[PDB]
Amino acid sequence: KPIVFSGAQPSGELTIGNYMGALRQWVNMQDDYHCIYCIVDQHAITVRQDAQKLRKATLDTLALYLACGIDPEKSTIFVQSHVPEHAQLGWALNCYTYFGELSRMTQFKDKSARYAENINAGLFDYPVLMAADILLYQTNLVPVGEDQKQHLELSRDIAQRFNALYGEIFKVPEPFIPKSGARVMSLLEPTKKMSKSDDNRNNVIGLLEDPKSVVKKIKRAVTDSDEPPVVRYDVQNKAGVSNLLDILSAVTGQSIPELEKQFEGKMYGHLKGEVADAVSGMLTELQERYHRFRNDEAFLQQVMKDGAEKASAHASRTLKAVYEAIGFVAKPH
Amino acid sequence: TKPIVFSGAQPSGELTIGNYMGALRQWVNMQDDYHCIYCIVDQHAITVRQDAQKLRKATLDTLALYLACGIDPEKSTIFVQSHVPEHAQLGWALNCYTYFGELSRMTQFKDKSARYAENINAGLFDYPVLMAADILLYQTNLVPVGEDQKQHLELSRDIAQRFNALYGEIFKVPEPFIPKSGARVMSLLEPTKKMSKSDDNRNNVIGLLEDPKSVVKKIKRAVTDSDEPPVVRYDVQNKAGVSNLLDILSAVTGQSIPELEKQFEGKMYGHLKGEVADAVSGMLTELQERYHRFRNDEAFLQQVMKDGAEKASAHASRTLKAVYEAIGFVAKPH
Ligand SMILES: Nc1ncnc2c1ncn2[C@@H]1O[C@H](COP(=O)(O)OC(=O)[C@@H](N)Cc2c[nH]c3ccccc23)[C@@H](O)[C@H]1O
Ligand SMILES: O=C(O)[C@H]1Cc2c[nH]c3cccc(c23)S1
Repeated sequence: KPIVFSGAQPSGELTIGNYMGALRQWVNMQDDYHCIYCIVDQHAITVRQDAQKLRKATLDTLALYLACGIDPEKSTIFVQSHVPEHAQLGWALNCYTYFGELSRMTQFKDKSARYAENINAGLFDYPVLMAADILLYQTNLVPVGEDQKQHLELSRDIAQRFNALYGEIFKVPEPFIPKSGARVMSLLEPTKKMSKSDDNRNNVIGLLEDPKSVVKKIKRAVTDSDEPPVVRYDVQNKAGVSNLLDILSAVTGQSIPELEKQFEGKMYGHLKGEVADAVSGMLTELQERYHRFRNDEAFLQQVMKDGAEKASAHASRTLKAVYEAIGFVAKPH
Repeated sequence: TKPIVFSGAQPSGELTIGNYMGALRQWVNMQDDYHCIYCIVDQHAITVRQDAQKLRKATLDTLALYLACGIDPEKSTIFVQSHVPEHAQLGWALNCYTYFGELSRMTQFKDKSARYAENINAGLFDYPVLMAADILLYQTNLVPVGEDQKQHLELSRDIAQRFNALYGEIFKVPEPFIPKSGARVMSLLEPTKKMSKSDDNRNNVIGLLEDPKSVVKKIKRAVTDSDEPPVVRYDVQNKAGVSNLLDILSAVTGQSIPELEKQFEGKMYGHLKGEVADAVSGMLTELQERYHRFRNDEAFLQQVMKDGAEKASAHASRTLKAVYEAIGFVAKPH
């Protein structure tokens, strides 16, 4: 049974796209793979932010993942900084990573533009820590979005390079190739995917938005001039309408041919009304689960404590072999 | 509580008399006056590719060399860097408070880049930040280092002040402790070049574990100025070889530079190199007798490492917990 590792940023404002795409897909596969979810608070601090907000967002992310169906009995979920092995292997893998490999990262060069005032060593060194995150757990599979592909490739390079010197210490991870299938596009830019990182929040529906705000953003979702207004799937002529159908279908399960006949003789106004109802209905159940988890501090502590302990048994095993291989004197027990 | 001293050396190569005069001598001298913590920085060592068996042996060699020099485990915390996870942990956190430019301007990074151009790795680049972590973890007041670590030490003051300015007095701002004499021991055949463990010309280098007979031969061959007449006078700029030899003899006898200048009045360089030779030969001979007694007792080495890591961890965890609270990490449930 393959080991899967995902990093969860304790700062991402997750959208319905995240939830009905990757998250829903992985929630349904917790018994097929040994899934590990790691809230990467050590990665987060490469971008400076309020300390209290980072603490709060670490817990928000924990409760949100739980509300989405991550089951801490089936999967391992934990906070990165709670397992010191991440930093430890992070340092040691620096010594097997070329400076040039890090310099050629587009994530570093792109994030240098956005944060030209904090081009800090953490921003530069992020891929090595990522590499350590993955390799500690003998990970077979990493779901990555497009802008993490090069980071995963470095991880595979580091694993192979390290193995070539010392033996099969790490598993070489593979990208998880199949995509969720749900199509959720930006509400004003329906050629671009709805993204949690959009600075234009009116493109997205965040997982915690209330129904009044959902209607606001859906009602302003772009449509087509087509006279008469016809609810028909056409990603090039009627993308906006096609996006609303795709989102509704992702919410309800109804097929696109079913939805077309559902809205036969209906206007663009009612289609948005049905989308908002379906989306807010979905978000209302997620939200009540979120707040039940989120307000239960003892529960969240127990999850964090149990997850870190599960992660640690694997992480320390790998780090022990790493340190033995590199040549350190073992810590006297 | 006494003010805290922290310093480290790599279990790489063979420690030199430069390592002794720039760092190790002051470490011994400070053990009573301050609370001293001394580290074998094996995680720093691996920034230069090392044979794994040699690295493990070098760690034990270095520890026995500390003990031979007079570092006393009942006065000083002595410990191996990789035995205290908090060094790696604070290293990462402080990465996020260090500017890329501060690391690319590092003289040591550039020098090691040219020398290990086949292994210009991120550890070599990130080196100063882990060093910063090594120091700041212990609320360190003083860092006894040679002159070549000054830039590294100054970055760690910058990092500490930068972090404190955001978060309160989490760290002490450390101060360098760099000796007036012997901060930059020079190469015997090229006294304009610092004496370096990695020198391929071994006639430049006095090894602390090297055969005293070979050391005497190298010191007798040390190059000296062409002053006419020869005069044994301390002048590091114009009389580099002679002054370096005066520093070295000073480090063995404890006589001041002016007492040695008065002692060598009417004496020439041949007599000088002879005295330095006999003095260093005596010191290394006694050093190596203590070295082997410590080094051949691996169970003692193991006990020192365990006691030291445990003493170090108590202090490092206390600092790391405060760092984690300040930057906003959820604390690990206990
Ligand atoms: N020719 C010389 N003359 C005088 N002093 C010299 C000479 N060559 C070396 N030194 C000093 O010896 C110490 C050990 O050298 P390292 O190369 O191990 O030094 C190094 O590699 C450090 N980065 C180890 C370290 C890691 N973390 C620390 C924290 C505090 C202090 C030191 C450290 C050093 O003090 C060095 O300045
Ligand atoms: O930015 C992101 O989402 C990445 C954050 C991250 C840190 N460590 C890992 C390991 C696997 C996958 C990811 C990460 S995804």
